Amino acid sequence: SGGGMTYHVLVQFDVPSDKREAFAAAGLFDANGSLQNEPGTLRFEVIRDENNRNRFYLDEVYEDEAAFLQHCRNETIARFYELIDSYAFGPLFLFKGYRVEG
Amino acid sequence: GMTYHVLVQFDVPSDKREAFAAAGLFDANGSLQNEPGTLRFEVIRDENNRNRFYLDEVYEDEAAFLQHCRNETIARFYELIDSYAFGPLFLFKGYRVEG
Amino acid sequence: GMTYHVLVQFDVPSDKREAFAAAGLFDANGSLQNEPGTLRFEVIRDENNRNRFYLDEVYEDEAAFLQHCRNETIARFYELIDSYAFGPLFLFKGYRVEG
Amino acid sequence: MTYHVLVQFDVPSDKREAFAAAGLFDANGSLQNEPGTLRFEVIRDENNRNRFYLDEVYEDEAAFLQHCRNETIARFYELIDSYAFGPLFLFKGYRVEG
Amino acid sequence: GMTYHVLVQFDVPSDKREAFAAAGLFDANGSLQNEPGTLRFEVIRDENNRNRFYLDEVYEDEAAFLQHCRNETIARFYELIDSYAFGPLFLFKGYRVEG
Amino acid sequence: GGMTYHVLVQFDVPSDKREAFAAAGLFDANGSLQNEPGTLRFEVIRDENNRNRFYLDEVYEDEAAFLQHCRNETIARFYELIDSYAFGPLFLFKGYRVEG
Repeated sequence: SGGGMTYHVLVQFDVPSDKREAFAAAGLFDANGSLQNEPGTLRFEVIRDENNRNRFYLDEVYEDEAAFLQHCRNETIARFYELIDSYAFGPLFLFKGYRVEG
Repeated sequence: GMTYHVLVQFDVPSDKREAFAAAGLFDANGSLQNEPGTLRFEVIRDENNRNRFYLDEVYEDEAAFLQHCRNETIARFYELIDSYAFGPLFLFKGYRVEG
Repeated sequence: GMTYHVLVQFDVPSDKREAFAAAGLFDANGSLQNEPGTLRFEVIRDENNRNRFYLDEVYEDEAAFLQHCRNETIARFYELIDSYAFGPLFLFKGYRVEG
Repeated sequence: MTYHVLVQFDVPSDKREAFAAAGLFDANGSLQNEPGTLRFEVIRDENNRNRFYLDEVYEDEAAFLQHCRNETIARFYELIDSYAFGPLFLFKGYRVEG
Repeated sequence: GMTYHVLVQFDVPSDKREAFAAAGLFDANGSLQNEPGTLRFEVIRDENNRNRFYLDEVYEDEAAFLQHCRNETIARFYELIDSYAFGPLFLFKGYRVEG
Repeated sequence: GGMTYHVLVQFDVPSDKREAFAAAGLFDANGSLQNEPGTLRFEVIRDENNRNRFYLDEVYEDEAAFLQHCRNETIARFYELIDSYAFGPLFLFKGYRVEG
């Protein structure tokens, strides 16, 4: 109710087989640090592919595009990329878009 | 919890943008009203591609998605869009990581 | 046996599903009958997307695929579908691993 | 009208031979022991040396699900679990009869 | 690194192949003549898919790309193609590796 | 010949091989441009955000010039350099430039 046209960002990552737990922790660090400290970050979910064990998705929702750009500039995402720099493939942006309200 | 996430992609002709958005919202609202296992259903338009839409669906488990698949709302949704829409293309199906 | 496998993807309008199926079957049967290097040719429809079709082609070697590409059967195939079909999108080309 | 499943895998450069053997194990074990499994081919990309494809044919969709809960595919995933990227399903579908 | 490269993909109906080429050419020429930060803009047709086009664009930096996105040429390009073209789909954005 | 042949290629590399691939891609670019008359342009591009992903933007006189490139020694050495780590090539497209 009353959410407006929120900004949806879907990200895809692949990681080596021995980094599945490491990336899950890094993704949750990103989700929790972002949701705790960035008001414009409304939702941040880490999703594991049902069959592809090395593939992960981030389903992120922001108040608007400006809030996503602010997130991209903040400390949490910088630390996230420090954590995964040694192994992770990505980010591949599956899409960015606006919610159709109704 | 460890919910089941399904992301779908649809492409429509340029004169069917309003028609598909209404159909997708019908799908979202009808599913949330009639299906206890359907927890979240959002229609998303690509930020630049005006002919591409996404469905972001969340279910209790996979069984609830399969129930959605055999229910009345999705069948009516496809009767509405079959003549013009291109899809579904499943971008992924997956489970949420708890934490 | 290190045969050459080519996988191709096509998208068609909703009212052209039967016409593309017929054109794809012509391509398969014409190529298998008239091209000694063409060993297998199947038309596959997507289980969920009623507008998406795949061609699964097997050749003696890569040279036999390039010959197919220069032959008359595929030319007639593209003549049939040119006004409506979207493609080809090659999903892969590769060699069978023997064993 | 047979049921066709196309799967895609990526593997590290030093695991190409390991995956090919695992895919062939999957193919031969499935064809020998699963009456619903009709065809199973392992394909290497012509240029992408780390990318492989599985081209599988079943008598129907139920036979594919039966394959999916049998022993051979479980041993296949045991062989590749420590390195393989995938499965990515390129498509599942039915052959057009004719 | 150096220059900022943007690769875009469009799909059009079979009867709009000439229209889109003219539109992409209008976009390319209008942007190169008029935008100093727009260094290269190429329209490319797929070698086999007659309905798929690619735009290969190079800018001085990302700001020059965002400026291009705000100019009148791209706005007119999208007015020309809005009724039929499918896109844009961004294949990638990146920086040239120097050397 | 009024239509050049454009080939777009995509690679992924392990995180510790980014500099190695950049050097390998530049060897390929400079070796091809210096020794292949049919090779008109060859650029190595890194993804703006995907740090393990690279692209090759290649332009040839015609399709025959691309196939000749594929048979020459520069690309063979390129694949020797990257054999032990690189994922790819994935061809994003091959196509012809529109004139006007």
